Amino acid sequence: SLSTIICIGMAGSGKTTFMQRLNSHLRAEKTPPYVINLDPAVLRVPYGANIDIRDSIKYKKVMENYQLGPNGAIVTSLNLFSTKIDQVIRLVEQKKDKFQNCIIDTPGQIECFVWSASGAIITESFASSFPTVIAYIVDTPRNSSPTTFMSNMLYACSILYKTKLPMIVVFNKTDVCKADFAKEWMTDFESFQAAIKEDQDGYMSSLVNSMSLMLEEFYSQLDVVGVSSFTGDGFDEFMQCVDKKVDEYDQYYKKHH
Amino acid sequence: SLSTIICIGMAGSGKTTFMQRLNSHLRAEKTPPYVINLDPAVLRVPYGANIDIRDSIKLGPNGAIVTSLNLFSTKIDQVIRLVEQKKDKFQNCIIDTPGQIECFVWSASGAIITESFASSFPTVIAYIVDTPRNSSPTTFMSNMLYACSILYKTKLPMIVVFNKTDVCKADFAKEWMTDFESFQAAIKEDQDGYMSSLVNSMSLMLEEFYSQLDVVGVSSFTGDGFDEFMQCVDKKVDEYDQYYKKHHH
Ligand SMILES: Nc1nc2c(ncn2[C@@H]2O[C@H](COP(=O)(O)OP(=O)(O)O)[C@@H](O)[C@H]2O)c(=O)[nH]1
Ligand SMILES: Nc1nc2c(ncn2[C@@H]2O[C@H](COP(=O)(O)OP(=O)(O)O)[C@@H](O)[C@H]2O)c(=O)[nH]1
Ligand SMILES: [Mg+2]
Ligand SMILES: [Mg+2]
Repeated sequence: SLSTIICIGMAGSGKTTFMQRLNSHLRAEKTPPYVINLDPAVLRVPYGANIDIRDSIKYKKVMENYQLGPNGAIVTSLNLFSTKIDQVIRLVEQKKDKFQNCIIDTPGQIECFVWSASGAIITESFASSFPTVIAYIVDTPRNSSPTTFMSNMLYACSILYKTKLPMIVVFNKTDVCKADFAKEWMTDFESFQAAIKEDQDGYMSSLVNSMSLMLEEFYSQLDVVGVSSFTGDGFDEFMQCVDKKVDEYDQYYKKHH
Repeated sequence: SLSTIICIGMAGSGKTTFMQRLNSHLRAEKTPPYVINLDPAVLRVPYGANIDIRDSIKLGPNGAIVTSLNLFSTKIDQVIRLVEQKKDKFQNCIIDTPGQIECFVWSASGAIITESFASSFPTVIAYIVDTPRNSSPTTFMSNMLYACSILYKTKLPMIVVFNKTDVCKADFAKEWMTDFESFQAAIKEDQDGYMSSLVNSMSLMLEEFYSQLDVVGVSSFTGDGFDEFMQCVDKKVDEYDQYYKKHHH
């Protein structure tokens, strides 16, 4: 019965803080999740994790023993973990009627998780055993430039395609910067064309014009919410987007896994 | 035996000029193509077309274009059969499209037309890039994302064609696609902060996109680069057989 929520997003966008607040929110609803941390580099985890990659794998140690830098040691830790993925999935399976959701925190860097073989295997394993939803975390205060916003959205699209999972775009940190502008840009594309024309010269506008149709087709697939992981604002709405995406998953997405 | 080349690109990038030069180049190689024009809005066509959408077909701009495409797509079976009849008399079928790219690949009728050709012949997308306009790293990247979305939408092999190299050489772009750290450097210099950060993660994603493409620089004015383009076409026809034919029935 359990569904899996995988938090994915740019470093510093708030994945871990979002995870903490989601956890407290679900517990307050008397539906505490099963919590997994897959960031091997993190120093302390500000919530209780049921499975922590750092337990089986000592991140500094893999750095030293394998002689690689940050990105390498993160991906190596993920490889080692992915070795035990069958066991992990079975563990979650045992708990699948005791917990409404399994929620998963990922490495800080998005590409360490979705463009590594091992991260893709981990994701595929979860997708193949439970309804699984990608919560794509957006650092809202940093995406006010229309070109930055659009690049970020193209990236989310590529992730949507790569993972073949339903996506919820989560504009985080609304306590600093509200997400109205972005919702509008995704809803009324002529506003985005206006922002682009003002901000950027010429060809961009024209480019963005054709992309209007393409982007609209992307945005229709998404669910979209604004949250503050500091205040807990918007999380009820996120969980509604989760239930919707679990439904869609059943119909549309289950066939791909 | 014939393969189909569909020219797709931003308005003004040179699709029609590229078609003219490709036509003359192929005729010079004693392998004249079967020529199709699918731009209903064009005033004169600077080459001889075997099938012109304007013949059968005489809101606003994009509405009328898409409507013309609908009407045309009604006769797509006939069109395909016509090309099929000629498939051993012509080495290639080359296709010019509406000025606006979304009129053709994000309309139902344009998608049907493309699917029909993909289902009957090896079909390759020549994605035409207006090189002088894509010197800004962000503009270039947006354009490339767009090409990627097209690659996915059409499920066809893609050749990125940096056109107008007589005005602006395509070295910089080839470099950006080949050596990604150079692109990161161009972005860091040109743009602040979050965009650079963005472009870092995308490095892996974009590398995966670029590895699928073939890439050529041409001048449709001088004919420079077209031999190379046709080599890319042959390569893509091979790939099409193996990898792509399974996605089209
Ligand atoms: N104002 C505000 N700051 C946030 C929020 N979420 C995260 N942050 C801050 O952004 C930084 C990165 O957060 P973190 O949870 O570590 O992001 P992660 O790298 O994606 O896992 C931290 O200093 C957070 O306190 C939020 O909802 N509101
Ligand atoms: N220098 C140069 N200019 C070109 C080339 N190809 C096209 N052009 C110019 O760019 C425009 C081409 O428009 P066109 O071929 O109709 O683009 P379309 O809308 O995609 O069909 C014209 O102004 C041409 O003079 C080229 O290879 N070199
Ligand atoms: Mg974190
Ligand atoms: Mg034209």
